[PDB]
Amino acid sequence: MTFEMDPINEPTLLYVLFEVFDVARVHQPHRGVIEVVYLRTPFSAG
Amino acid sequence: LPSRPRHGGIGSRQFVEEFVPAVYLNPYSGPPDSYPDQFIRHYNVYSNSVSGY
Amino acid sequence: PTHDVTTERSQRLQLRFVPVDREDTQYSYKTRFQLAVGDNRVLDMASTYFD
Amino acid sequence: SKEIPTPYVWTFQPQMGAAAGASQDYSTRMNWFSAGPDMIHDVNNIRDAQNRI
Amino acid sequence: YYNSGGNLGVLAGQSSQLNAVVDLQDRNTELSYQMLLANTTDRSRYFSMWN
Amino acid sequence: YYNSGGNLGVLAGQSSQLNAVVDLQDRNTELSYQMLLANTTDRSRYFSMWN
Amino acid sequence: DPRHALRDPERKFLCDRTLWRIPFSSNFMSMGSLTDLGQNLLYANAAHALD
Amino acid sequence: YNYAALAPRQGSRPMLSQWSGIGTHEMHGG
Amino acid sequence: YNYAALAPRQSGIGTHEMHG
Amino acid sequence: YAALAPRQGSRPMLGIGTHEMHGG
Amino acid sequence: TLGNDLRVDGATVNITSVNLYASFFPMSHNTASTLEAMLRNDTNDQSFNDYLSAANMLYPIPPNATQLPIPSRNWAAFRGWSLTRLKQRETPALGSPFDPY
Amino acid sequence: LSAANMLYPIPPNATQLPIPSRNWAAFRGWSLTRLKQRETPALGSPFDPY
Repeated sequence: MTFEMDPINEPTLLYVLFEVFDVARVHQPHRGVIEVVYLRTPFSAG
Repeated sequence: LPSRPRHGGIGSRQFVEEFVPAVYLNPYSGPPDSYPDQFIRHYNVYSNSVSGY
Repeated sequence: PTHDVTTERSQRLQLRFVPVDREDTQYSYKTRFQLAVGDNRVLDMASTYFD
Repeated sequence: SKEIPTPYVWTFQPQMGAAAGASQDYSTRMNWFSAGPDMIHDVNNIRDAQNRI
Repeated sequence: YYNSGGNLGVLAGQSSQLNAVVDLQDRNTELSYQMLLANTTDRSRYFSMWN
Repeated sequence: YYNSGGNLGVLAGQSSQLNAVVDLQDRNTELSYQMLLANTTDRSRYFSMWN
Repeated sequence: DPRHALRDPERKFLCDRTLWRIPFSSNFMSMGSLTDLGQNLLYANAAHALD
Repeated sequence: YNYAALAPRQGSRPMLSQWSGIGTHEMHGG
Repeated sequence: YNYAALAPRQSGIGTHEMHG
Repeated sequence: YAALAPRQGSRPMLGIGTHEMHGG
Repeated sequence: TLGNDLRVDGATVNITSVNLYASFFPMSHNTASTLEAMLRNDTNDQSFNDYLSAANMLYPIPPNATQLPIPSRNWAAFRGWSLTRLKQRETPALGSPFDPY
Repeated sequence: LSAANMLYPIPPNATQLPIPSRNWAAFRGWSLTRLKQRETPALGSPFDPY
């Protein structure tokens, strides 16, 4: 991506957020054990 | 022989023989009274309800 | 053995892979590589140490 | 999944000689988020075979 | 401390000490909550239970 | 970073997008490698590459 | 000494790199990866609460 | 039971909600 | 292919290392 | 008695006398 | 209102106590146990999605001109971009517990 | 070392009691040792401020 913008003297930083599917699934099988699964499909996490 | 044939609880051997893991195909579908109870740890069959503290 | 053991087709033993990109917070240094496993050769990951 | 569910492994209470509730087998389960459909089919077939057994 | 480094909160149960909270430093939960409030509630009305 | 949640390795196919490495904070691969070396090799000899 | 001063012996041991091991085997011995228990019905088909 | 014992009874018929009302989807980056 | 690669002329497979 | 032996897997895995006597 | 730093101005904050409060809906014990049993099943797991579901990347900008980001990957189930410009002085470094600068 | 590493904190006296119910299939045994809290770092977080 090539960004062209009006110049300003102060040092700035671009804020690009790539829209993804950040979803979590929570499973509670037996009285105090909690297992949670995470999934970020475009930008994988693990 | 004992006078009466020891009616009561179940030993470990018979428990593992008989209470095999259950496969619940369609889970919790239907009226509340049709649910499989005794899956809840604290639940008595007599006077069906959950025993609290 | 004198056949079907080595290639003699001009392929390298060691390979230096430079990261495609790197990001470094002041707690962690993350490097991303893409290693291309030839077309016919195979390697075991007991090699491929980070330098 | 309703078609192929995880079995409800029972819990033994060795004072009353009876089962104390049941919960899904959340201990013997295999992760497959790292596997594509080729191995997903194998894992599903294994779970179905385990349910049949 | 949201999406921070060493300062990570945990909701792990006593069973296996396995934390149910993961942060990636690439996620902005503060901005997500701000957007969620701005989209669900009329944020032009001030509330005092939270700022 | 072996068993951390935030910073971790993502070795996988370039187009696969599904990671082939999972770490769940209960595995101790550092102690695993330590014991593996201690059992497979004699540890009274110093090997300069990997300390 | 001929002019000694009694006695009061006290013994102790000192393990410096050892993990105490209690294998889940009926006779405490290692006859394979899977043990005598673990693959038993009582410990594989029924849930147990360890304390 | 019918789960109608858990809902307010507007006369006789329960004030049940929609069958598909369960579930939500609210997600946009902007 | 010809019965795999030749061996240097004049359990094989698998590992079971565990315990810790 | 092959079932008594520890099993390498599907097939169980399998030196019955001693010879140790010497004056030096 | 002013962009002054409060560390130099000497503000500081002292915390006396932190307490956690929770509200429990007083629903009948039988119904609550039934709901707990139903929700403990693997087919009734709860699902949540971050509202700003995105990977936030901040690329520094020298005070002129243009810039060019990002290497390779699989872009499956991508949902879009949202660009914006931020001043570096205002933006902190959330990757650390403390930002000395 | 194939195992699930659990670290249970110990106040500087006495005893302790771990672990809830589970299935325990294909279990292999227990290995136990004592470590000092000052020396054991935090596992999940990428950093340990403490």
